[PDB]
Amino acid sequence: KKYFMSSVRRMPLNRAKALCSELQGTVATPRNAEENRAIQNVAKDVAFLGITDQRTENVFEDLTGNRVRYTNWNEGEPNNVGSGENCVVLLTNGKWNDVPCSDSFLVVCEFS
Amino acid sequence: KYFMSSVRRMPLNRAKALCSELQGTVATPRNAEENRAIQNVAKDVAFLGITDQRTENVFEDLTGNRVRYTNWNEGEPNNVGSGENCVVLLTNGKWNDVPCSDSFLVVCEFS
Ligand SMILES: CC(=O)N[C@@H]1[C@@H](O)[C@H](O)[C@@H](CO)O[C@@H]1O
Ligand SMILES: CC(=O)N[C@@H]1[C@@H](O)[C@H](O)[C@@H](CO)O[C@@H]1O
Ligand SMILES: [Ca+2]
Ligand SMILES: [Ca+2]
Ligand SMILES: [Ca+2]
Ligand SMILES: [Ca+2]
Ligand SMILES: [Cl-]
Repeated sequence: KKYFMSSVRRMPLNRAKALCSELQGTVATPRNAEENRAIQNVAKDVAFLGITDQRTENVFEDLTGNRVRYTNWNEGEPNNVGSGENCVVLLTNGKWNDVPCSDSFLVVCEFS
Repeated sequence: KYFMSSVRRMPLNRAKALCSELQGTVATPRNAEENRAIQNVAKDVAFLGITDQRTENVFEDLTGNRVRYTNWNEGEPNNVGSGENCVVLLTNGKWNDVPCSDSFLVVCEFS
């Protein structure tokens, strides 16, 4: 099964990736509602998920370049505000928001 | 308990920070079964969450709890050099006390 653990500090996506990879895990990517809720259970605040549309705008992929199927976007999202929001966070209500990859948030790592 | 190993080596202070970052602690085997599980996740010598820093030759976990199960390599713990207050699990599963300032892999433990 997948196990999810939340970080204590906030950091941008690249650091988030490095943290999870240090323990041979990856940034959490919910594949269904059950997993999305499991990630919610561990994230005490807005947290990064391992999904981006960095390759092609509005085409969301997990960190291994695999296009995602399940999505749980907050109403009005993804909106790619300003100079661009190509990373994704899980809001405190479980819904998703696209945000700048350079912004800092807690990170939830996934292991199995 | 879930056990995860780091890929890079680092001293105990940094090992503790890493496990603590994800709300876990440096792995402390409480029996032979956990010892084997940790050995298997670690691909090389790795730190355990046990030290005798507070009191020499009194080994306890990172929360002050004295350890009951031990699996010391023959001749250990020996506190050689200028002192060895940290502990590593060798590639054969036995333990060796080493300087806390030295760098090894780290196996983190989560509940
Ligand atoms: C940096 C950041 O979190 N910006 C968010 C944006 O992503 C979101 O789409 C918008 C509408 O809810 O609110 C904020 O502007
Ligand atoms: C720094 C280090 O790993 N020293 C070890 C010491 O801990 C161990 O007791 C001894 C056993 O032969 O070998 C080495 O000297
Ligand atoms: Ca985008
Ligand atoms: Ca947005
Ligand atoms: Ca000692
Ligand atoms: Ca020794
Ligand atoms: Cl020491």
